[PDB]
Amino acid sequence: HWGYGKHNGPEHWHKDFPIAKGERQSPVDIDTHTAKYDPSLKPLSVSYDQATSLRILNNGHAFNVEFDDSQDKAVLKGGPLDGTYRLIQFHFHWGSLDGQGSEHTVDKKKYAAELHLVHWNTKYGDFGKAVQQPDGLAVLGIFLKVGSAKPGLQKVVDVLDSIKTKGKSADFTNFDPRGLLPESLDYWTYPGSLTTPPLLECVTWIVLKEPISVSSEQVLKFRKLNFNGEGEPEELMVDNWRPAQPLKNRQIKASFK
Ligand SMILES: [Zn+2]
Repeated sequence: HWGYGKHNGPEHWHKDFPIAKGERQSPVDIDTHTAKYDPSLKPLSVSYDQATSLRILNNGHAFNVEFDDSQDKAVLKGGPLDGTYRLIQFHFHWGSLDGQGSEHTVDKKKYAAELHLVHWNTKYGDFGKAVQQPDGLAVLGIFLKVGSAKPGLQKVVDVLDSIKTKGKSADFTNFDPRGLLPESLDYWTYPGSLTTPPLLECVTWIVLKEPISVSSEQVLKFRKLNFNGEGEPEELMVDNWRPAQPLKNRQIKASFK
């Protein structure tokens, strides 16, 4: 019964998921001055031209746009990664106000929201096996600021009315995730975890330096979603973010000077 409320939020998760207090938890604050430039880091290869979106789902903590990951259709490679990671889903974390919502922070600065494009390492055969491995997942994190609209986001915003409550899904074919990427692929990278239970320490995080901008109307639509099921008391889906966790024995690396 975990969530983001006063009684079941991030500070409680450790009781069911003791790894919450582990050595490689996410998100973290990215201290830009102490991140180390690593000239051996390769450019990222984001290959989304053949992506096949299938569906959008309200799972009670966020909404997931899911992809066909039964073939190498939309993959991430390069950067800090060895091998090929397949896109399975993306989702967002966002705030009740424009000054909070991101999970990662940059020099303690919070963004309005954060996009997570979740990929799994094909050497493990499926997502459920991958999350059990220290190099199982690669998550591309992209910050959202409020400003101009993002045209490439609008098709997501428009279907949200159909998935207002927990457990609702809708067909969501022919969505191109390239429309959510900033111009630059400069990034920070560190080893971490899923930011929701089960909090498994299986993620190579790749956090892009450059945010995307979305409009006030687009983020407002995110905030009209519900954490609850239809016919249950209405609780707006807002502030579905975990705060920064201790860095512990980790160094954040930068692809750029
Ligand atoms: Zn996430």
